[PDB]
Amino acid sequence: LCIEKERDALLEFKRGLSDNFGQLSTWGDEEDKKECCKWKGIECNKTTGHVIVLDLHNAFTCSASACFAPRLTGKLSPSLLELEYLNFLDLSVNEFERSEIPRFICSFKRLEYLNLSSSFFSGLIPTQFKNLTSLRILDLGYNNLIVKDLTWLSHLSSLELLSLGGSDFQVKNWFQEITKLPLLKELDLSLCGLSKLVPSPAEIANSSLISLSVLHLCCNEFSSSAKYSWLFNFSTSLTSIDLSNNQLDGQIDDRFGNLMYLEHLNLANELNLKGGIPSSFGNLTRLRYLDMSNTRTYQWLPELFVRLSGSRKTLEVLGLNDNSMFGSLVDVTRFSALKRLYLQKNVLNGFFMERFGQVSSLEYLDLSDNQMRGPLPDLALFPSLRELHLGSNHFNGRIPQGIGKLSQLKILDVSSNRLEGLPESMGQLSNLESFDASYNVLKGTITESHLSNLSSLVDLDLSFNSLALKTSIDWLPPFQLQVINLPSCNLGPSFPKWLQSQNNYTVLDISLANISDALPSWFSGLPPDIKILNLSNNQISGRVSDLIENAYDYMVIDLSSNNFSGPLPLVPTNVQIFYLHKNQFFGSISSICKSTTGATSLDLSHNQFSGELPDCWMNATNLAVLNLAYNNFSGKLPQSLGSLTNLEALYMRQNSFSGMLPSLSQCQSLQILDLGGNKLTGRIPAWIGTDLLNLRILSLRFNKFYGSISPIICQLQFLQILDLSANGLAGKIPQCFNNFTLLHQENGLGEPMEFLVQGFYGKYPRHYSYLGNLLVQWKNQEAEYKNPLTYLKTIDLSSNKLVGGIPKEMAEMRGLKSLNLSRNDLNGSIIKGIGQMKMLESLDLSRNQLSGMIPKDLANLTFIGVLDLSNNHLSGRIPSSTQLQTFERSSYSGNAQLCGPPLQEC
Amino acid sequence: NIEGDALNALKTNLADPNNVLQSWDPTLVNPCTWFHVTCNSENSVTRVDLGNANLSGQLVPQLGQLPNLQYLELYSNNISGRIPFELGNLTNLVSLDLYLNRLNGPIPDTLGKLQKLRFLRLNNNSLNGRIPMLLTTVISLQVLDLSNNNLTGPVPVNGSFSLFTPISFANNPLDI
Amino acid sequence: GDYCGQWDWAKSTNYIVYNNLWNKNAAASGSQCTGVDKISGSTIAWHTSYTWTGGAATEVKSYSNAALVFSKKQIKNIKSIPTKMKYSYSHSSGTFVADVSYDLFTSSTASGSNEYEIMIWLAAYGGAGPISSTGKAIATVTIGSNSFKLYKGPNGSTTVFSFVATKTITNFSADLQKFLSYLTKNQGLPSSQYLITLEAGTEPFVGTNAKMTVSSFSAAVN
Ligand SMILES: *[C@@H]1O[C@H](CO)[C@@H](O[C@@H]2O[C@H](CO)[C@@H](O[C@@H]3O[C@H](CO[C@H]4O[C@H](CO[C@H]5O[C@H](CO)[C@@H](O)[C@H](O)[C@@H]5O[C@H]5O[C@H](CO)[C@@H](O)[C@H](O)[C@@H]5O)[C@@H](O)[C@H](O[C@H]5O[C@H](CO)[C@@H](O)[C@H](O)[C@@H]5O)[C@@H]4O)[C@@H](O)[C@H](O[C@H]4O[C@H](CO)[C@@H](O)[C@H](O)[C@@H]4O)[C@@H]3O)[C@H](O)[C@H]2NC(C)=O)[C@H](O)[C@H]1NC(C)=O
Ligand SMILES: *[C@@H]1O[C@H](CO)[C@@H](O[C@@H]2O[C@H](CO)[C@@H](O[C@@H]3O[C@H](CO[C@H]4O[C@H](CO)[C@@H](O)[C@H](O)[C@@H]4O)[C@@H](O)[C@H](O[C@H]4O[C@H](CO)[C@@H](O)[C@H](O)[C@@H]4O)[C@@H]3O)[C@H](O)[C@H]2NC(C)=O)[C@H](O)[C@H]1NC(C)=O
Ligand SMILES: *[C@@H]1O[C@H](CO)[C@@H](O[C@@H]2O[C@H](CO)[C@@H](O[C@@H]3O[C@H](CO)[C@@H](O)[C@H](O)[C@@H]3O)[C@H](O)[C@H]2NC(C)=O)[C@H](O)[C@H]1NC(C)=O
Ligand SMILES: *[C@@H]1O[C@H](CO)[C@@H](O[C@@H]2O[C@H](CO)[C@@H](O[C@@H]3O[C@H](CO)[C@@H](O)[C@H](O)[C@@H]3O)[C@H](O)[C@H]2NC(C)=O)[C@H](O)[C@H]1NC(C)=O
Ligand SMILES: *[C@@H]1O[C@H](CO)[C@@H](O[C@@H]2O[C@H](CO)[C@@H](O[C@@H]3O[C@H](CO)[C@@H](O)[C@H](O)[C@@H]3O)[C@H](O)[C@H]2NC(C)=O)[C@H](O)[C@H]1NC(C)=O
Ligand SMILES: *[C@@H]1O[C@H](CO)[C@@H](O[C@@H]2O[C@H](CO)[C@@H](O[C@@H]3O[C@H](CO)[C@@H](O)[C@H](O)[C@@H]3O)[C@H](O)[C@H]2NC(C)=O)[C@H](O)[C@H]1NC(C)=O
Ligand SMILES: *[C@@H]1O[C@H](CO)[C@@H](O[C@@H]2O[C@H](CO)[C@@H](O[C@@H]3O[C@H](CO)[C@@H](O)[C@H](O)[C@@H]3O)[C@H](O)[C@H]2NC(C)=O)[C@H](O)[C@H]1NC(C)=O
Ligand SMILES: *[C@@H]1O[C@H](CO)[C@@H](O[C@@H]2O[C@H](CO)[C@@H](O)[C@H](O)[C@H]2NC(C)=O)[C@H](O)[C@H]1NC(C)=O
Ligand SMILES: *[C@@H]1O[C@H](CO)[C@@H](O[C@@H]2O[C@H](CO)[C@@H](O)[C@H](O)[C@H]2NC(C)=O)[C@H](O)[C@H]1NC(C)=O
Ligand SMILES: *[C@@H]1O[C@H](CO)[C@@H](O)[C@H](O)[C@H]1NC(C)=O
Ligand SMILES: *[C@@H]1O[C@H](CO)[C@@H](O)[C@H](O)[C@H]1NC(C)=O
Ligand SMILES: *[C@@H]1O[C@H](CO)[C@@H](O)[C@H](O)[C@H]1NC(C)=O
Ligand SMILES: *[C@@H]1O[C@H](CO)[C@@H](O)[C@H](O)[C@H]1NC(C)=O
Ligand SMILES: *[C@@H]1O[C@H](CO)[C@@H](O)[C@H](O)[C@H]1NC(C)=O
Ligand SMILES: *[C@@H]1O[C@H](CO)[C@@H](O)[C@H](O)[C@H]1NC(C)=O
Ligand SMILES: *[C@@H]1O[C@H](CO)[C@@H](O)[C@H](O)[C@H]1NC(C)=O
Ligand SMILES: *[C@@H]1O[C@H](CO)[C@@H](O)[C@H](O)[C@H]1NC(C)=O
Ligand SMILES: *[C@@H]1O[C@H](CO)[C@@H](O)[C@H](O)[C@H]1NC(C)=O
Ligand SMILES: *[C@@H]1O[C@H](CO)[C@@H](O)[C@H](O)[C@H]1NC(C)=O
Ligand SMILES: *[C@@H]1O[C@H](CO)[C@@H](O)[C@H](O)[C@H]1NC(C)=O
Ligand SMILES: *[C@@H]1O[C@H](CO)[C@@H](O)[C@H](O)[C@H]1NC(C)=O
Ligand SMILES: *[C@@H]1O[C@H](CO)[C@@H](O)[C@H](O)[C@H]1NC(C)=O
Repeated sequence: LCIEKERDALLEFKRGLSDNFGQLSTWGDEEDKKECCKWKGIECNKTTGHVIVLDLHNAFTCSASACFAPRLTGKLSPSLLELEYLNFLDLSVNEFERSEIPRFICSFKRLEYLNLSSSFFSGLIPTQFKNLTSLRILDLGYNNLIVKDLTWLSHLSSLELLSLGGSDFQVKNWFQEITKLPLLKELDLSLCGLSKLVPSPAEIANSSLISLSVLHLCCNEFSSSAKYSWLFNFSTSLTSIDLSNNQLDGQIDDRFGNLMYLEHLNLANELNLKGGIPSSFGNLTRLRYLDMSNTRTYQWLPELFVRLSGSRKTLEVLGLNDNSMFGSLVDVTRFSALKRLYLQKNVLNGFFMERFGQVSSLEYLDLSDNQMRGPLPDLALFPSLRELHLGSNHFNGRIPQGIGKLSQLKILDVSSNRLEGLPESMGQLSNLESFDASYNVLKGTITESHLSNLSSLVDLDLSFNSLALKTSIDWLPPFQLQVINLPSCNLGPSFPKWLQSQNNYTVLDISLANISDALPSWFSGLPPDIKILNLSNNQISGRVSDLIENAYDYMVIDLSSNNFSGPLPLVPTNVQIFYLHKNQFFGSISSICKSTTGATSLDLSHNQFSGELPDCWMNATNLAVLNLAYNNFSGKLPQSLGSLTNLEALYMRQNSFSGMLPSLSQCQSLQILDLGGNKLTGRIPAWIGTDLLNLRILSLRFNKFYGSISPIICQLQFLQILDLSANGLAGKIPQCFNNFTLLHQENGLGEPMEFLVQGFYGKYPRHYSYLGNLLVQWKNQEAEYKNPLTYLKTIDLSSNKLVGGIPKEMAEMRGLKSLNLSRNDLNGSIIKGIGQMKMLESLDLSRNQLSGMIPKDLANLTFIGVLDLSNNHLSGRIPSSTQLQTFERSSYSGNAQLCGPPLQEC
Repeated sequence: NIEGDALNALKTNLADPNNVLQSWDPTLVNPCTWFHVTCNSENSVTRVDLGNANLSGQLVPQLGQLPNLQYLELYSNNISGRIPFELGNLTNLVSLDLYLNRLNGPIPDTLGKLQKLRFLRLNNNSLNGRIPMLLTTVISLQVLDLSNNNLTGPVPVNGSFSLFTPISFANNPLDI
Repeated sequence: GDYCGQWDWAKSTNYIVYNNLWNKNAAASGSQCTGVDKISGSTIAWHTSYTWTGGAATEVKSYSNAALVFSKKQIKNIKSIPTKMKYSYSHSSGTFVADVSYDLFTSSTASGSNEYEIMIWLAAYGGAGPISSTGKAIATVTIGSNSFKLYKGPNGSTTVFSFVATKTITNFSADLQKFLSYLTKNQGLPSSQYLITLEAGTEPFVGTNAKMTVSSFSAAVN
């Protein structure tokens, strides 16, 4: 055993190769590693000591969106020739010096196996391979090889397995050379250019007879049955055929039926099969695997099942996903040996019934993304199911009581269905790991018996049902959940008690429950690797400054709409959503500065935070929305707010700020700037129009803003809400109001605001919609409009001492849906053209000093709902219209000269 | 939420080509911020203004579940149906103008229950029936117009109808 | 300047340069920092330095990229996507695995979950490979004097196509409409999909004192 020269040759071979991942670690010249046979990848004869097997091959281990293989880089040493009795050589996935296949391999003289497939060899196959007469298995597939002559294959007369896929195949007469191998049983010719290399019928006529069993003809642009017809000459002995990824546009050839002994058909990823299974099938009698995924069959499913009825006792896998197949799944149990049935993403609009009692051998069933209706079948007839996907269908009724007879289920996805209840025997599954039953109309209560024996549950998903979860006190859960998504579930009036034993969970979303209890003493420390916390829309009370502890993996904290009180909790260094609004927190927020944060959306509104705002906002430059509204902050706005380059929504209103306003110049992509109340003083900032160009909402109302509205504000081009009411302004209304696009469109809904939480689904981000409110003066009422960006289009400049006339350029503002220019010292006349404003539902020009008579065009409105022209020095007659005459005397009063049908008569 | 539910019931039954009903959503506590709906103090609906808005459909029986409503304007719309009897439950309606519209049926007698109505315009409609007798019992009705309609029977003149003109009742199959 | 956070970025006009350490916790004792150096019109220049060791040495640790903001347009309405990228790289010691890749993300709507992802691998070091259901290429495509092998794979509910170059391309200049049209005509990618995002950057697995410098990168959608 372990001849010294053989060991020396192996060591010299290792010397050239550069290993970085621990392979060939057993190989060495140390005394402890003297035995050759014990090395990894080396097998030796038992009588003598010569090496018989050398397999330094690897495998691809794959992750989210990348695979890695531990390749061996280096130079293939020619000392391997010293291993003169070697018969098994395998160097498959390694990438050595990407060069020619070494020629010395021609002189092993006993090789019965060679596998250089999936390496990075290039160039022509050496002509010396004619010395490999003893070779039975040859695999050179999937390299950058160029095969243009096959005159060496004639000598290799002992082959049973030849693979030359992935090559730049340019052999014109490959069929003639292949037929010379009398013992060939399979042939891999995938990814070659076999579309442009078809054998003429004379070549088939003049060829020796050989019997193949497996054909791997994929990735050849056949696109028709006239280019792969030759394989039907092997109809007597074929067992496996592979034809995936060929852009086949036509009916499946009827000669596929009458292929006796056929056991493996793969016709996935085609262009259009136009009908699917021909009637020629049902003669197969030996099928064991049929794949037709992503082929656009457009076939009736019961017809397909009847046409596969010749091989019910043998068929094992049936892949028919990503197609357009209709009908219903009726009597799947009649296929006895079936183990996989993938019917994903079809147009199946039918039922799922058994209507005959036999047991099924299915282990994986997939029916997601369909339109299936009716109740679920008796699941006790599928006792061996390991996975069950039934989402995005229209199933209804209670889940059958036989679901507890499975005992092998691992995934149960019944989300987005019209299901009605949950059975009691669900708790005896004992092997379930995931339970996704969300977005159904589920009713009842889940007691501990429903969860009594689920010892391996890791995911619980009962989101958005009418469900309740009442577990008795002194119950020890038999699981340790990792994700807990139970929104809109009645988790009891008091805080749930079964969370005491629950450690090691990554997300916890128990919002919209009915928890009206103080935060328990034991609930002090979250699991160290928690990701998403959402306790929103409850009535939980207590102190949460002792609950957030800067875990490295925080992404979402949502404690909004509760009864929490105390100081501001710590802001974790990697959190992105920090929502704390509609609570009772009080104190200063100076603790939002000491650490840099990745926060992108924080909401502190509707709280009692006081004190001056800290000058620390350069440590948080990833902000998208910032809500510090409805508090009692005070003092000047910090200059550091100008460092928020990513800012797009500033909600700072209903506070007690003061002073001038800082230079938010380099704050592009800012869409909303709301500063209602807040006692701000100074002239209107000249940089609003110069720099802010994407602004859509500008709310500076109930402040002290002296000066004039500079015409620069017209350069915004996207304003739909302008509100400067109660500000103590002056000057003339700008004549440049035409330039505001989106106020001329008759019916245009602006897109809502959307920010990005990155890293949600691993590599993929998530898009979040922030539908912020806006306090407006709508129809004589101060109201909080919910989503102003989508619908509202208002201009309000009332009670600001504006002097001059109404600009004539507002006539063509079709999309304006409100106008309030009241309580100003304006003079002139109502502009002729207001009647062109089709969708104006609120007009208010009262308490001005206007003149003239009411224009006739006002009769064309037909949508105006509130009007007020009181105390405005008009004259003449009110125009006659259905809407105008439906207004009270107060709407037209205060004019000493006006007379109309509403009031008196000429 | 009751008024919002009634307005939503009105919305679902009708079809909007120009999409002027998109802002009506049930989530809001009150329908006050809805477009074409006018508010008052304490958030009660007092005007429903829909003129040349191209709406097509039929009237809704639970439209009258709004107690504090005035000035119901739905003229010049493609609404095919029958005038509900529940409209009599309006105890504060002032103006009801439904003209240039296609509603079939009679004029309900319960409509005369309005003791504060002032405006009633049902013109260019196809209503099969006769003039209600009780409608003259309201003395606050200042103008009325039932013309170009399938009107038959007698023409009432006693009481509140003594101040009107035959022009209000013209182009009808039978007036006598 | 140079920033080190997990989710921080250096936004500029029409470009956003991320750090994107989305799988930082899968490595032991590593770090990474990116920085934008020069901006000139549509041209950008940035750099990324990192050092990752140990842990799950078979997983991507970060995707520090340079994404572009554009109007969300359907594939059939896209005329040309001219792109040029010149980069240089420098590693230090060994056990090096990384990748330089273009990502395109397309979905059914203009704002929704990704349903199709398109890799374009311009360089593969240390045995890093694209995701594949079978581990073998399904197409060979030559576009603009540059060979490519196409791989298909699943990632959750997303289908990932991958165009891997045959020779390392340190200087790339091409049109993404060629790849998109090939996918729509041959591989069955729907032509009504909305091209959500375009981005290009590095994708390390393991490295020591590693630095990649993009001397120029420009892109646009017409
Ligand atoms: C020369 O050397 C080379 C070395 O490079 C040799 O080549 C290697 O040969 C070995 C064989 O010894 C190969 O390993 C074998 O791989 C197969 C294939 O596995 C992959 O597919 C499985 C099925 O995938 C389908 O189904 C799943 C769902 O079930 C779906 O997700 C897939 O996308 C795919 O779906 C398609 O088909 C469906 C059904 O029709 C359709 O519905 C659908 O629409 C699609 O059309 C899959 O299960 C498997 O998953 C594994 O890998 C992933 C990723 O790494 C991982 O996440 C999983 O957890 C799994 O680990 C793969 O994706 C495989 O079936 C074989 O399994 C054998 O071994 C196991 C070991 O435990 C046994 O349990 C099995 O019973 C079985 O015996 C085996 O692993 C290898 O792939 C191959 N490599 C290369 C590069 O070629 C070559 O053979 C040598 N030469 C000679 C002459 O020998
Ligand atoms: C912390 O937890 C709270 C509560 O658990 C979360 O707040 C909820 O967030 C969800 C997800 O965004 C919201 O659900 C969505 O509501 C939208 C609005 O619903 C109204 O409008 C629609 C359309 O007019 C009506 O049909 C409906 O009856 C309501 O009147 C819906 O439009 C959304 O539907 C979309 O998604 C579903 C599910 O994917 C699809 O099936 C739909 O087809 C559609 O695409 C969705 O249902 C929910 O409203 C929020 N509740 C509250 C009280 O705010 C927080 O988001 C969470 N914190 C964080 C950070 O996420
Ligand atoms: C390990 O080495 C031994 C010895 O070289 C191998 O045993 C040999 O096996 C062959 C094949 O069976 C024998 O050849 C046959 O011998 C019989 C009897 O002499 C003869 O009638 C046949 O016609 C044929 O020639 C050979 O004799 C035998 N060696 C000895 C010494 O008996 C063994 O196969 C090797 N192991 C592996 C895995 O290769
Ligand atoms: C913005 O964020 C940075 C970093 O997150 C803050 O700087 C940090 O400030 C704290 C408090 O002063 C420093 O802690 C102290 O450091 C000294 C010197 O090392 C040490 O002797 C003390 O015992 C204490 O640990 C911390 O070192 C410092 N970090 C850095 C990187 O400078 C900064 O205060 C935040 N706010 C502003 C307005 O910049
Ligand atoms: C109506 O709104 C448009 C914006 O949509 C305004 O056009 C803008 O006018 C300013 C004038 O100062 C342009 O700024 C100039 O830019 C050039 C090139 O960057 C620079 O060399 C100049 O020194 C100046 O800064 C700005 O580019 C331009 N924007 C667009 C999109 O054309 C317009 O002024 C508004 N008012 C009208 C038309 O009365
Ligand atoms: C346009 O904006 C002005 C203010 O900028 C709005 O004026 C507001 O009008 C209402 C109704 O006339 C006033 O309510 C009043 O309340 C007093 C009691 O305080 C009551 O005695 C009066 O009879 C009346 O109900 C309100 O005070 C006033 N706001 C002020 C003076 O600041 C006007 O409603 C807006 N127009 C539209 C169409 O929304
Ligand atoms: C104006 O004239 C109309 C008819 O031209 C009056 O309507 C009629 O009013 C009388 C009551 O004075 C009604 O008589 C009652 O009829 C019911 C059955 O319907 C019966 O149970 C009562 O005992 C009583 O007899 C009559 O029905 C009604 N309609 C007709 C067609 O005659 C209307 O009241 C007059 N308005 C005035 C005078 O203010
Ligand atoms: C399935 O195979 C049978 C033979 O086993 C085919 O029947 C042949 O064709 C016709 C049938 O109309 C008859 O001449 C004989 O039954 C068979 N001919 C022979 C044996 O020479 C049958 O056609 C096949 N199924 C389909 C759909 O074609
Ligand atoms: C939870 O499941 C386990 C399965 O391991 C049950 O343990 C046995 O279950 C069988 C029937 O399923 C009984 O006949 C045995 O008596 C059980 N063993 C013991 C030691 O009790 C276990 O009973 C299940 N839980 C409950 C409450 O029945
Ligand atoms: C190939 O076989 C021939 C025939 O015996 C022999 O002469 C020649 O030397 C062999 N080639 C090698 C490289 O051994
Ligand atoms: C036809 O077959 C015979 C059989 O020996 C062979 O000699 C001849 O070369 C073949 N024809 C051609 C054109 O190769
Ligand atoms: C091969 O198939 C063709 C087409 O059916 C046929 O004409 C020819 O006779 C077949 N040859 C053999 C040897 O079976
Ligand atoms: C804790 O959770 C991790 C997943 O983060 C899992 O791998 C581990 O097995 C869990 N341990 C226990 C005891 O539940
Ligand atoms: C749960 O809370 C909702 C409102 O938050 C309430 O309508 C319902 O009656 C509550 N149910 C119980 C059982 O407390
Ligand atoms: C939580 O706050 C609301 C309003 O702020 C209040 O009505 C409610 O009583 C509070 N909860 C408790 C338990 O007091
Ligand atoms: C904010 O402080 C002022 C003055 O101390 C106080 O009047 C006001 O009530 C406080 N805000 C709240 C919400 O209590
Ligand atoms: C409007 O007021 C200004 C300010 O005094 C005045 O100059 C102007 O003449 C007035 N308009 C008219 C038409 O008199
Ligand atoms: C608008 O008003 C003018 C003037 O009264 C009138 O001539 C015109 O017909 C009106 N527009 C429509 C669409 O009726
Ligand atoms: C909507 O109404 C207008 C009248 O202003 C009319 O011209 C248009 O044809 C109507 N639209 C439809 C679809 O009937
Ligand atoms: C809709 O209303 C218009 C307005 O007069 C009318 O011309 C049209 O015929 C109506 N469409 C119908 C009744 O289908
Ligand atoms: C509303 O009108 C209907 C129709 O006549 C009537 O039955 C009902 O009693 C009315 N509602 C009330 C509260 O009177
Ligand atoms: C009613 O129809 C007639 C023609 O049938 C038309 O002349 C008249 O203008 C219409 N009424 C109104 C108010 O338009």
